[PDB]
Amino acid sequence: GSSGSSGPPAVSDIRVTRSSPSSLSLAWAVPRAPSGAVLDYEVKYHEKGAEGPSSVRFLKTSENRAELRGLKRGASYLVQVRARSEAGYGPFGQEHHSQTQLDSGPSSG
Repeated sequence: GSSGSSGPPAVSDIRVTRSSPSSLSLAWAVPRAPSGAVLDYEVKYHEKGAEGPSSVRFLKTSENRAELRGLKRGASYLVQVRARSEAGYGPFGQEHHSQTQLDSGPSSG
């Protein structure tokens, strides 16, 4: 184990509901912090083929859910949700990939 943690545990079980072509709502499961409790969260989403600090966007939310807007439907997007605690900014949870599918009537079988 690492002596002296920086923040909360890397957000996990990140489910995405209410999908959309020009928007993507994200929601994680209130993770257990090694101290006190979580405060806010950050969502970093940047196309899967760009460079530069500006290219990537940032979203500050005080909840465990966010609603992204204006996005390139279909184009893969690497989103990362991190939690912030009294200690400090925690490590970005395990990479998260959306579906942003384009189908209408999916066959289950």
